[PDB]
Amino acid sequence: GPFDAIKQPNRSEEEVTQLAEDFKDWSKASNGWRYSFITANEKEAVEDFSISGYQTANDYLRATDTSTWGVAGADARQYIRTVKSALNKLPKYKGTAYRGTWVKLSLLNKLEEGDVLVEPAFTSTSTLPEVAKRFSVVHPNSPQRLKRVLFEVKINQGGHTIAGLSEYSKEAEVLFAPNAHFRITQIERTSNHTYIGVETVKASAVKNTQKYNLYSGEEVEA
Ligand SMILES: O=C(O)Cc1n[nH]c(=O)c2ccccc12
Repeated sequence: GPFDAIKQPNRSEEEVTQLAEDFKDWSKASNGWRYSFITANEKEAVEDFSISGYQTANDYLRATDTSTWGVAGADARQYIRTVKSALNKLPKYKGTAYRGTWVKLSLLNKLEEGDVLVEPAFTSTSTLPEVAKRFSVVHPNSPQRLKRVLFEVKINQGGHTIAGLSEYSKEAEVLFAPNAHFRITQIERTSNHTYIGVETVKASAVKNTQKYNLYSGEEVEA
């Protein structure tokens, strides 16, 4: 049953909450020597990323022209740099994670196994499909048709757990720095939903395939 971990009914609140707490505990217990260099500003930035910080950071990273942001752009650049610095001091996660989002139908209709998807913003994922699906429920106004997409992400690089610092949100969250690349390993289009299996890949390792910007739908040059 491909993607049944996503499709199937959700586990109970008790189980999902316990799994998220275990993941937070594991994250803290996995802090390494690099964590001893984390700063107060980095902790403040990561701790509030999931509730509000990601909204501004990801808009800046998706902006067509950042000179239009004025003074807020300087703040956004500082925040992005701080979160990226913090991430490299936090434990890696490898294994499977999940991401719910909305993607342009016009891009989805082009996608094949082996294509590479590039996320210009930070990429937020959860180890829990229940949490990922929560971000597939509504979208803001769009003149282009958007479709619900549930990603099953095989992570072998790039992902770091922020769950140890996210005291105020128990989402079992694994975060990627901006511009993360994901190679499609399987696609299913069924009952108006789209399920995509992807594997993390290093940008410099991507060769002789087609890259697409996941947000804009535009081709990304080799
Ligand atoms: O990028 C976003 O809009 C947030 C987000 N989207 N999708 C997810 O699956 C997810 C999981 C955990 C924490 C944030 C998220």
